[PDB]
Amino acid sequence: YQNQRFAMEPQDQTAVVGARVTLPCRVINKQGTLQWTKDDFGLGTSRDLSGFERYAMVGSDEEGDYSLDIYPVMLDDDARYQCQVSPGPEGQPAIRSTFAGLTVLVPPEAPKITQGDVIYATEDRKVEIECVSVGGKPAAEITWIDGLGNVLTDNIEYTVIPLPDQRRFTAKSVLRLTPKKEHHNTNFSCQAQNTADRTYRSAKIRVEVKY
Amino acid sequence: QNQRFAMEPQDQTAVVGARVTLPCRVINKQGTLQWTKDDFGLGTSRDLSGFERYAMVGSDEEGDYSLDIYPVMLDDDARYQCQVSPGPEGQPAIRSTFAGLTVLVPPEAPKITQGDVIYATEDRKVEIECVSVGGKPAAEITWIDGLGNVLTDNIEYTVIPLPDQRRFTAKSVLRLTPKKEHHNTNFSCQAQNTADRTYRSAKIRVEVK
Ligand code: NA
Ligand code: NA
Repeated sequence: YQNQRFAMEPQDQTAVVGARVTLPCRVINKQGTLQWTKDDFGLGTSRDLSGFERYAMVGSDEEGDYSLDIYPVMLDDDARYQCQVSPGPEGQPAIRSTFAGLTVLVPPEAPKITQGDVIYATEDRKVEIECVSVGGKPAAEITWIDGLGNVLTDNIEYTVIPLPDQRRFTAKSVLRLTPKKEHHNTNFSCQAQNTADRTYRSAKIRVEVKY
Repeated sequence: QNQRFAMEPQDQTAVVGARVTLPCRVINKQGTLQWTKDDFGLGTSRDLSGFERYAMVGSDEEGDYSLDIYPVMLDDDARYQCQVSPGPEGQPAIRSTFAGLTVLVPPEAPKITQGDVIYATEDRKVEIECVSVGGKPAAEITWIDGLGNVLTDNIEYTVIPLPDQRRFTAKSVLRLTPKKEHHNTNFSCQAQNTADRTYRSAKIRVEVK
């Protein structure tokens, strides 16, 4: 009845690198010691959380509020969190909150076309144009457009390559082009965007054609 | 220079009421040390308030923060890890290997369900049941005749989990065909689990008609 219990428990959240994120935890009739774990690692029991320079427990003691405040968010924060309270002095039972997953989003590097600024093609001599978006979490989507902003979906092969950290991804989109004679000095552009991006980013290449 | 372990805790087995100590020693300790029990943080002060039977023993000088438990209870059966947080200069955290503590529980005294005596009739098939309640693990049960011979035939040994899904009740049934010779003879069961210091016995006398 009077045993310590949660008024609020953390829920899954998603946040971009550099952002602030606060995982809620509030206790009614708090009796034991409160602590957050991160992937089952105890973060510590004092509000300043020494050892973790970007973490602190904020809120007032009177309200039982020990929310885990993270700023700035970094990729290393992508993990499972839990709010815990140890048993009370009279044996009031320990309590453990719902686990809360923090998903951290990472904007990719600027998209780049491997072939550079200009490609010198020959009519009917098939050629590859590769757009690359390095290190996004999640992988960036890539759209191709022609000289007039018409989206292409033909002759395009999109692939994803995980980075060694197994969290970030490099996205690649290959446009296989059969250079028509009219294609001379036309442009092709790729547009890359992941869910961390505020809008898409673009790269462009000019195509020259002989014959 | 990284903080690292000099000693990590290993799996141990202990009987309820015993003292058990899980080693953890740190070299170049920079961060704060803490134990977890089934991923619950036990606290970062040596007296571990909130856990009346736990404390971290050893000297700071030796980097020793072994988890001391006394008296051991069934609730201690769990997986433990020794953790040290990042240091002031960014020395990375360390986590020990996990150590499982297996707690053993002696069963209650064995009992024969038919009790003190069986008044039987010749060739009228009868069953004698020995029961050992509440052992972790389940007690093994051996049947012996009046001469002290282990009976290995006509025996059904079963194990039933208890409500807490940790302790077990062991039962062993001996199928007997009453014979004139079996008059006023004795049957004993001997029950023992790994927690027991020795076996415990119950005895039944059988009369034939
Ligand atoms: Na901190
Ligand atoms: Na304690």
